[PDB]
Amino acid sequence: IIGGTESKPHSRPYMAYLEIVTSNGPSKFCGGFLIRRNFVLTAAHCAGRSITVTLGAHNITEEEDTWQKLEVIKQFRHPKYNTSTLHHDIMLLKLKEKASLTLAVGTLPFPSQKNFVPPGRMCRVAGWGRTGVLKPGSDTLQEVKLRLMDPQACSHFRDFDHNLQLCVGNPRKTKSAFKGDSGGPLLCAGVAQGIVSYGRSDAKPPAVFTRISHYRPWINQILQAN
Ligand SMILES: CN(C)C(=O)Cc1c(C(=O)O)n(Cc2cccc3ccccc23)c2ccc(F)cc12
Ligand SMILES: [Zn+2]
Repeated sequence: IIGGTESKPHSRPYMAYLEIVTSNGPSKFCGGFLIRRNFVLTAAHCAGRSITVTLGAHNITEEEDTWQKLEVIKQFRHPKYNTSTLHHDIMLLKLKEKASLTLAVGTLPFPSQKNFVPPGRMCRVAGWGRTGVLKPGSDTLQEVKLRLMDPQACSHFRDFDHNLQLCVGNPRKTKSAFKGDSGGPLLCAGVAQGIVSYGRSDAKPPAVFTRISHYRPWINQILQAN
């Protein structure tokens, strides 16, 4: 998160910290969010050979009683995810057991409504990602308020599509999701409407988020069958 604030500790109890293992490099990291006691939603580009989930964190360097370190038993990457275009950048993680409900750990289920969110409003995104181009990942959960932009603001991303994705962050400001924030939720009036997907290496906003409303049928299908 660039240009944001430290979150009040445990104030976003659905937030998930993901460690992603591959066979031929060290760990990579993403965010995510708990939508059922045994399901985390995140980005498809966060898939790996194996994933660990930590719920209940604020400072990810200091173990505390709120932590729940949970095993993932299966990854459900969107079947039409495209590594070239990055269309359909969405994935569900099924946890081996249901998480415990505590003050610091809780679900964020979707409301029944799945209305298309137009440009114009402010929304908030949280993550443990880098706080600038040359800066390491944050040890503490950070958050920032960002403007939903008209789709023409994201035209330079030649594979961006308005139907599939949100365009997030006023280009006149530095405020943005960035590397290490992948898979984290964008909340608009307390409702998850986006997932951090990608943007520019040089951090100039806007960035591209998966538009959750488009994927609600798929999410429902996976949850009901598993
Ligand atoms: C498992 N991970 C994490 C990786 O493989 C590295 C990775 C990241 C990242 O580091 O988070 N992001 C997000 C990202 C990248 C570049 C610039 C961005 C500017 C804004 C927002 C997000 C940005 C990816 C998007 C597509 C992809 F195929 C891979 C990645
Ligand atoms: Zn604590």
